[PDB]
Amino acid sequence: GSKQFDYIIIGGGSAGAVVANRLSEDSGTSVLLLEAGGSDASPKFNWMYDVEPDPSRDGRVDIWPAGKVLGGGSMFVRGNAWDYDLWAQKGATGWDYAGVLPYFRKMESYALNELTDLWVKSAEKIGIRRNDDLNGASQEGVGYCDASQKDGWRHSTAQAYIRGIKGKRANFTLELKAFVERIIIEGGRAVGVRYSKNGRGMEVRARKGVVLSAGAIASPKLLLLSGIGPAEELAQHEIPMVVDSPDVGANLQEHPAVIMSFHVNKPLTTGIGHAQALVKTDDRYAAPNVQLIISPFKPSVGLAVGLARPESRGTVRLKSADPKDKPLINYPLLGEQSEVDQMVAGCRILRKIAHAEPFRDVLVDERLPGAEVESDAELERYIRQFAFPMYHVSCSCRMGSDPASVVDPELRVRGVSGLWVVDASVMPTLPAGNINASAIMIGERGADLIKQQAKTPE
Ligand SMILES: Cc1cc2nc3c(=O)[nH]c(=O)nc-3n(C[C@H](O)[C@H](O)[C@H](O)COP(=O)(O)OP(=O)(O)OC[C@H]3O[C@@H](n4cnc5c(N)ncnc54)[C@H](O)[C@@H]3O)c2cc1C
Repeated sequence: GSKQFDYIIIGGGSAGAVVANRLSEDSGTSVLLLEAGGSDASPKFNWMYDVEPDPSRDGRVDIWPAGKVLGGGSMFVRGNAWDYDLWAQKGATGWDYAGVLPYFRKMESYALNELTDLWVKSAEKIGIRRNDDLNGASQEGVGYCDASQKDGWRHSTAQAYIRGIKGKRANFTLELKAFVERIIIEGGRAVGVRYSKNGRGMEVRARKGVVLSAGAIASPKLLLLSGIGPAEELAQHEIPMVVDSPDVGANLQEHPAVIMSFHVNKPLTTGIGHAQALVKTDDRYAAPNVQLIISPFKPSVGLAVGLARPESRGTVRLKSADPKDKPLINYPLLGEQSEVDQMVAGCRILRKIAHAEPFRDVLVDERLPGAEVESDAELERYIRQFAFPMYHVSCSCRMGSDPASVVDPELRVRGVSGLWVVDASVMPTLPAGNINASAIMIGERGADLIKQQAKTPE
């Protein structure tokens, strides 16, 4: 621990790069950023986290990619106010829509066709209202993704936050290929970090504290390895318990989606195309529950049915006490029958749209699901077999006001001083969209919160 910094930030992804940039704005604040990856898929720049067999999909085992690269890789932020107001309703005081909107604006400050038209026209004919200003800060209805909306902003990538400081700020230091193994906690306070680099074990110290920005998979894992988590989990791996925190690694959420495809005469994995439709499958829903997307590039058109807000929940646990082991991840992509019902209902809407004029006037044949797949049970079969995750993993280190939450609304880990979690893991619920922008926004507001806490004693 010969080296001492004011703050140590674990993880240089979307949120962590923002925190590093913003906290080092103060000349007298030294900042160290530790990133397991390098600068500038494959194991070199992808974690390739294995997921346990999924009973909702006959034990199917998926591989979740996650950025292992400074900043990231693989824009516009149409804030859905229902999602952030839901956060505040679940205890994230100050993180309501009115609370995050200034930080989406700060992000904007920092940043300094015929087939799609045909699809949107067909949606309107079937009765899907066109999205416009009267909707407010919802994207309910059908609209074009590549457009500027009154409820949307512009933002930058995390690589823009790092480019402005790397080798330019004396109070900022960066260690790549640094695999953080444990947070060091002494006297109820996070005082440093142990990591390995180049085959050697290192330790470094923090004067003011540690910021855990490792993302929704690695952050809960790091908390567990540091003794912060459910007592049952910690004892099993004989990790001394520092904080009994019941929800570390709980509340894991991901977006499921499935592709429909049609040939015509005249990717979608992450869920952005030329046009989208946030629609309600029933009127019993308070917010649009299904997202329909079209990204039209023998020749075919690609459509997607995504579930805006998952009902299933997963877990992140340890495989062992060995820090280099990957986490144990459980997530039933379709664990609730209603999730399938909504996605089947989504598939039927996409059919109505394609069969309605004028898009029907360019239709040829349904290609991927199959025209013969018509019964609810036949569509459920197709969904269970071809559904996929959109890589929007979040919510594993829930912020809230209840004493069971992992962090309070100021992002402090309950039970420990000088320790924050600032990344997508703190989300109480997965928003319907703009995940990466939401994570950047969390870094923006989290940096302000940490700066505020530094003005006053803990
Ligand atoms: C392949 C892919 C494509 C995506 N596409 C989209 C898209 O089109 N649109 C969208 O809105 N969202 C997309 N997302 C989601 C978005 O990238 C994430 O929601 C967002 O990056 C989360 O930010 P984060 O800071 O929480 O975590 P991350 O961005 O994952 O940052 C965490 C960082 O911590 C590092 N780290 C982890 N463990 C350690 C450790 N032990 N020691 C040191 N460093 C460590 C990781 O290497 C990483 O750099 C995509 C995600 C993936 C994986």
